[PDB]
Amino acid sequence: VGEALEYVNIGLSHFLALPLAQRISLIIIIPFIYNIVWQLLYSLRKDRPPLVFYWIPWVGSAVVYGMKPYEFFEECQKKYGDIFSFVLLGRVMTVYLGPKGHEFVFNAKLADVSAEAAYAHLTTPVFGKGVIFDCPNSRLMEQKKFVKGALTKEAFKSYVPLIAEEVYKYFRDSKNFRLNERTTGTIDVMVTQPEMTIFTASRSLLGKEMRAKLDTDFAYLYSDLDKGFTPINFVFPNLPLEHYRKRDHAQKAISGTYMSLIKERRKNNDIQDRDLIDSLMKNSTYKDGVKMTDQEIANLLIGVLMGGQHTSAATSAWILLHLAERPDVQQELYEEQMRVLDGGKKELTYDLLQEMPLLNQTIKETLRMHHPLHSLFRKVMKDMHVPNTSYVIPAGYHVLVSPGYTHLRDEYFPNAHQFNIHRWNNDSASSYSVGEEVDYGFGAISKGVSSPYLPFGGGRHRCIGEHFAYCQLGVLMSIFIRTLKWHYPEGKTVPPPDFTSMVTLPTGPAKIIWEKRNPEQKIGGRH
Ligand SMILES: CC[C@@H](C)n1ncn(-c2ccc(N3CCN(c4ccc(OC[C@H]5CO[C@](Cn6cncn6)(c6ccc(Cl)cc6Cl)O5)cc4)CC3)cc2)c1=O
Ligand code: HEM
Repeated sequence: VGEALEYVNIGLSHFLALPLAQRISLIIIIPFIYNIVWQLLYSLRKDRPPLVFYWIPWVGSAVVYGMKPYEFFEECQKKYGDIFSFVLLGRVMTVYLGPKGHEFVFNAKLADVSAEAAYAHLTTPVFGKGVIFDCPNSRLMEQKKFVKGALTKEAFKSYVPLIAEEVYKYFRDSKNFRLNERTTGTIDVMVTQPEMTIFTASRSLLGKEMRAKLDTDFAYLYSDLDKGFTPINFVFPNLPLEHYRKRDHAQKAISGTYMSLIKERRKNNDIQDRDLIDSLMKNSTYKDGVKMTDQEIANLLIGVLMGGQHTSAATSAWILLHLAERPDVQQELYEEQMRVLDGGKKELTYDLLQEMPLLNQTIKETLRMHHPLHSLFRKVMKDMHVPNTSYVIPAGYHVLVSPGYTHLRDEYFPNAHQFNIHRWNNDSASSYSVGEEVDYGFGAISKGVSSPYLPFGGGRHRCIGEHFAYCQLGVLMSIFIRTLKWHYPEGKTVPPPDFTSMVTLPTGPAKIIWEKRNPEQKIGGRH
């Protein structure tokens, strides 16, 4: 033994004096071997869900998960069942598939999991400090209440003509259309829909001043701010690169613009009930009496606009793309437009939108097939026992829930990969509570989150934008349908989703050909 302890020390010294051909070599093989040995040992544990095997330490299953998450989930599900873990760029993600996974993650106790700890590192640099995920959950809850206060039926009634005006202006003025000059053309929907989305959301939520800014070089700041909203920021949120500083600059410049308007509205006592800015100026005091600062108000405006931007733009792109190979659905939607709007003699209102079930069912079905967020995350803050299992998810893990995956399962939606708006006949609401409700601070929502359809998530982190999204999408698609027919270039069809971007937008270029339904129809107004 004595001799052995000596030769241990000796072996150590001979180890340190290896040629750096082998030292560099051992710098690679040692962690590689430890990783594989650690996994085999991990597999022996019965209080842990199975862990997907991976070859490269730290990286884990990043590539296959990033490129095709639903295919990844399906294969893991076949081998391991509904609960399994995988390593992702240094983190361990525990996936719980299906309605029980929805319950496990969306209805997890506040003490058990943290959304802000999963999300803040990306969003905070983009939006700014003090809001959304850069604050305690209790603060988020009331910010959602504040924002929801501008998103009432009365507001939607006033937004609908504004959104309509923006859509028509876009048809009139955008080079992508120019309907007074051209009767047919080709567009990339991932060019048109982001523009139509920011134009309509700006006009209605932010108001005319902020909409007008988008016709200036100021619009480039939004483009710059947009480039900070990228999944890689979950890993590298701050690097001394240029686009990171353009991001920081844009946030300052845009929030500064919002603050300028806010302070100006207050100076002139010009605070009314037009938009989300008026609403937050009038209603942004927390229940402990602390008021949101003008900066936090501006930051919250940025987050709300950015949130609504990507989910909605991707969704209307998908709607156009699915309908492009379905002239039968376009035809059916057009008949409904003619029926509800008296052949076009009626002006579209929010109330008439609610009487367009097939149009709303079209949005609903598109959100089924294209959940914009394929994976929602929480960081596990306290050890969690998985009910009816021996599994414990330890603090420091992340949990991953994927309702968009269940959207595409035949067991819950027959012929799930078929686009069929009629699967929602007599069920055209954006969603609803099938039972008991609870209020986390921003209104009563469904207590259960077991619905296999969950485009807007559930529990305390549930979306509050769904009715604004349907309003915006509804107005936009109503006008599209009444104005245009469209189809694919020969041999083109619905593109696959890009699962590596922030939302599951279509892989580009995603082009459709439009044609005026009334070649001679003119859009009035000056330009
Ligand atoms: C590196 C190699 C490469 C192959 N790779 N390897 C892995 N990946 C990858 C993995 C995962 C993902 N992502 C996609 C994005 N995703 C995600 C994005 C946003 C998100 O948002 C949830 C929260 C925060 O943002 C919002 C989004 N939102 C909700 N409604 C509207 N937007 C949010 C909520 C509230 C407010 Cl005010 C703003 C915002 Cl933005 O909710 C959650 C997940 C995580 C997985 C992407 C790429 C790769 O690309
Ligand atoms: C089709 C459109 C949209 C879809 C499918 C969608 C989806 C979602 C989902 C799944 C969540 C929960 C995320 C999680 O649990 O981690 C969420 C949260 C949220 N979304 Fe949306 N969203 C949409 C549009 C919007 C719009 C238009 C707005 C604002 C007007 C908005 C603002 C918010 C807010 C404030 C939250 C709460 C975040 C939290 O509490 O952590 N969303 N959304």
